[PDB]
Amino acid sequence: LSSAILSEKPNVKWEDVAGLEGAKEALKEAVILPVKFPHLFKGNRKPTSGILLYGPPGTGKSYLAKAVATEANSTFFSVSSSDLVSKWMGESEKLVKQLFAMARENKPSIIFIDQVDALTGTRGEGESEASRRIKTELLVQMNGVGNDSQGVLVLGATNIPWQLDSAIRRRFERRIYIPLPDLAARTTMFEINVGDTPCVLTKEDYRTLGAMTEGYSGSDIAVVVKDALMQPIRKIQSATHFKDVSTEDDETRKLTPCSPGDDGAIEMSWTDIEADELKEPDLTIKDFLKAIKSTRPTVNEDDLLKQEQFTRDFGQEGN
Amino acid sequence: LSSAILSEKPNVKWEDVAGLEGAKEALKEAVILPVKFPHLFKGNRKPTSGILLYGPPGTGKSYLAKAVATEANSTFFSVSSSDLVSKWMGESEKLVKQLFAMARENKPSIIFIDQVDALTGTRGEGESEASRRIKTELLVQMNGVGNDSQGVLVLGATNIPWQLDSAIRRRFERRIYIPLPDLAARTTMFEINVGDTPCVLTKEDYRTLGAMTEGYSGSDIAVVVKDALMQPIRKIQSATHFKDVSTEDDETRKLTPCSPGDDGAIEMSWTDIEADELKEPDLTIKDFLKAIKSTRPTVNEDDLLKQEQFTRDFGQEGN
Amino acid sequence: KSYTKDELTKIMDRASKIEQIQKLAKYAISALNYEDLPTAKDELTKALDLLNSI
Amino acid sequence: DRASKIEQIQKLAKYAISALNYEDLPTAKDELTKALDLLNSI
Amino acid sequence: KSYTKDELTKIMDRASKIEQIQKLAKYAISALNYEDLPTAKDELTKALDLLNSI
Ligand SMILES: Nc1ncnc2c1ncn2[C@@H]1O[C@H](COP(=O)(O)OP(=O)(O)OP(=O)(O)O)[C@@H](O)[C@H]1O
Ligand SMILES: Nc1ncnc2c1ncn2[C@@H]1O[C@H](COP(=O)(O)OP(=O)(O)OP(=O)(O)O)[C@@H](O)[C@H]1O
Repeated sequence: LSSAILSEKPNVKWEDVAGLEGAKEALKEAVILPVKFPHLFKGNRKPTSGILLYGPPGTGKSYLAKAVATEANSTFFSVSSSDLVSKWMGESEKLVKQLFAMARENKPSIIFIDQVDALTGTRGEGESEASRRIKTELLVQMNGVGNDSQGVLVLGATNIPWQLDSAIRRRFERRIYIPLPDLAARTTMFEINVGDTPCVLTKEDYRTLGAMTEGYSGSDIAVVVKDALMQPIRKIQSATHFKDVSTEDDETRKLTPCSPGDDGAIEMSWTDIEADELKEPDLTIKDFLKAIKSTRPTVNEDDLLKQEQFTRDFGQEGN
Repeated sequence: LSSAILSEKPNVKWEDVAGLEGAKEALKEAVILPVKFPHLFKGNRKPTSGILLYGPPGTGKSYLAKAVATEANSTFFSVSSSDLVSKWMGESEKLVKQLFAMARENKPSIIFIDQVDALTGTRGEGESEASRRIKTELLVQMNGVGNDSQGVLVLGATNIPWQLDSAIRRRFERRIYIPLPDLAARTTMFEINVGDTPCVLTKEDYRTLGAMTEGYSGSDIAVVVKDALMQPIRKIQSATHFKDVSTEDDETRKLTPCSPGDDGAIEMSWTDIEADELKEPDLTIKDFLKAIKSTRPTVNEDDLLKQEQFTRDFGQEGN
Repeated sequence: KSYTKDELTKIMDRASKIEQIQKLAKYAISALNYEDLPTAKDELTKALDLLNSI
Repeated sequence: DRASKIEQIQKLAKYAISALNYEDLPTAKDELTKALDLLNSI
Repeated sequence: KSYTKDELTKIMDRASKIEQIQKLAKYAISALNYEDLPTAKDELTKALDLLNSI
């Protein structure tokens, strides 16, 4: 009857999300601040009920959801639009109603529905019967409790905002556009993805990279970082010749792979060397250059045209 | 064998609905006049009952349903067509008959069906056979409601009248278009939304922002209002310098956030100030200007065209 | 109140510019929080230029 | 030399933002100018 | 360090050339696994000539 959704989450902080402090503010003000100081919302000023997160894929909308979930410390429920549909063709709404009930039970709750456009639009079959009735029930629930007394926040997600049912559109509050990250944001992402590896020269290199990286997503950035991080492994795998690093302060010998001409260049296999006594090469900028070369831009320009259309029409929007 | 389907006491007065006085009048004639003076409907003036509210979303159709429910003091039953579609694999429609029975037992009574278009058409996978008989049941109940003496009122609500099954339309009586609010209705709604909040100068502003919102819905207004309300709160969130407002005649010194150039400007965080001794900034027109800025035009004109079409084709004639 | 449509639209325009400057300032702050000096310098400079134009 | 100066810069920026929030342009100008000069001095 | 900018692209170019050389070497190795001396030696020749141009 229940169909269990988990609310205990990892530790993704506000600072792990680069950019749009105004959206962060909106999240804090819609969630944390209300809980903090409830007396702020006496009389005619009332908390947000709906927020749509939209834009290209890979931009940490899910990441943001995890971050809010970390920071809010209240019942955070999150669900796929596909999830909890039906079994015997027409038994669908019981679980929906029960779910909205469950949101009511533990105020202040947060519902995250991924890919809200999957339960949207009009033509037939599902939008004649099943997806019709389900969409309808959704609509009745969402404003049902929303206006007047509320303890739920609904967060939607969509990559295709332009296919969002007009009715649903008008039922839903606050649109937030997620633009591709700018110089600063990308730089910050690089700094996040520094890890333990020695960061060759300063942050100026990250600034350079951030500038060099144009139009890419969080996901893209992460992948390029991973790619660069495999390069020392690759190098190790390639070498026969290694050389000792270990100065007299160290306990035992410590070996890094090197060119055949090197002073103390011994030529056994990496497999023969123990994990501690192996010294991975540090990460230089050339590995990141290679990483960049390998992974071409992931983003077609033609999606941004529709995204920008939506932006001009609705955009940073209340609705 | 009861199975209770939502009934409750909303608290929305006539006066809380701004505009649409012609429809309001029609509805007072649709509900209250019949109940007050039934003997007026002997002869060829007839107790009209089935009434459709149709138009774009966000225009207080649900809000109006709450208002007449508050105002008419007649038993208001409120239901989605999704609700109680079936258990089996066999038996439906009994619940329908029971609903009709209970409404006949609770005269004067009102059934409100939101999104009546959810029941329509001739598709398969259930609608050809299973929900056909549900449809039929409905049609026979609404046939019998006009038979003998009526105390039941049917209110339809739809955004998509062109997707409403014709057979219903042929059985169905009065149709009323709910347009987007005009200058006056917008203006009044603003004033309604202010209430206790410090009202700034005159009606000139209310009329201006009335004029400057063109084509927006009640909902569209409300979000903008809430944004403006949150603006002074934003002004408190960003705070170093505060300053005392209230003189020694009052209970205590009362502090509001100010610019560093202010005289008597004491610097701390908003968190450092106690709730009573905090003086929220007033509401200026700039807050509303920014609330406008956060709401880009919300209108899909195709919908308007379609509503005009429907209005011209169905509603003029009885059908 | 001294042209409630035209002058007020100009006022709104100016407020939008001011808002943009505020956003720039915020960006700069975030950059400094990550010790990203040149970017902060850029953002501050761009804000100040618009201030000087206003 | 480099930590408290950054903090001061941040504070000045905050001040400037507050000033702008209350349409106090000259204060904003002066605070941003102080922030910038201080940044140049680091 | 003063830190260059326009030389990064040239560094990338040199890396591309080195990558090409490495590819040539790999192909040569592949061709030597089945004792195709002519293929391997043409590829090595190519690698060596371009490295001499580097
Ligand atoms: N600070 C960050 N900002 C943005 N994205 C990040 C950040 N840190 C990690 N990521 C990336 O976010 C991805 C998680 O999915 P993500 O939230 O980007 O999808 P989405 O934005 O919900 O859109 P879609 O679901 O359509 O892809 C991971 O691939 C991860 O590398
Ligand atoms: N006087 C008013 N007129 C119109 N809308 C209002 C009014 N007062 C408040 N509202 C807003 O209208 C919403 C109430 O739902 P509404 O009746 O507009 O939906 P609807 O028009 O029935 O749309 P749908 O048919 O898609 O459910 C609330 O969000 C509320 O803030």
